[PDB]
Amino acid sequence: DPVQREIHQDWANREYIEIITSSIKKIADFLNSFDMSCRSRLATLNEKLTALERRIEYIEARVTKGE
Amino acid sequence: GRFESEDLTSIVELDGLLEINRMTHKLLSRYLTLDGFDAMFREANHNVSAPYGRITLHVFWELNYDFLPNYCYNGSTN
Repeated sequence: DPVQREIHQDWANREYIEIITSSIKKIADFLNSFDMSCRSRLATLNEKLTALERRIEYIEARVTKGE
Repeated sequence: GRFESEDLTSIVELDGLLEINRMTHKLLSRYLTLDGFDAMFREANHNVSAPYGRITLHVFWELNYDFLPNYCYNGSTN
């Protein structure tokens, strides 16, 4: 009786735990995919910025004198 | 560089070769971010910080040393 009772309570206790640990894993996964998604945007921003930098250096060279 | 080592008649080849380079640029630009083709060309032609490119200068060089003194005009065929 005290054992049967403890076992029923253990199932409930472990399910709750499984629910929490499961959520902690969804947070961890978001963090990863969010990290990757931001890595792509940063690279894209870096790509465009670099091109704009080069373009400005080019235009300046057309409007200025040389050494 | 090829044009600078040939006579004036080789300018037609230069133009065709440049057009192939322009096409190559277009094909590559679909996946990569490259300097504008015109910017690339002017830099190679040394026509960015200078008024006359290498092509123009070589055209004149050839006129002076080859075309004027060595060529005969045929008015009927032009």
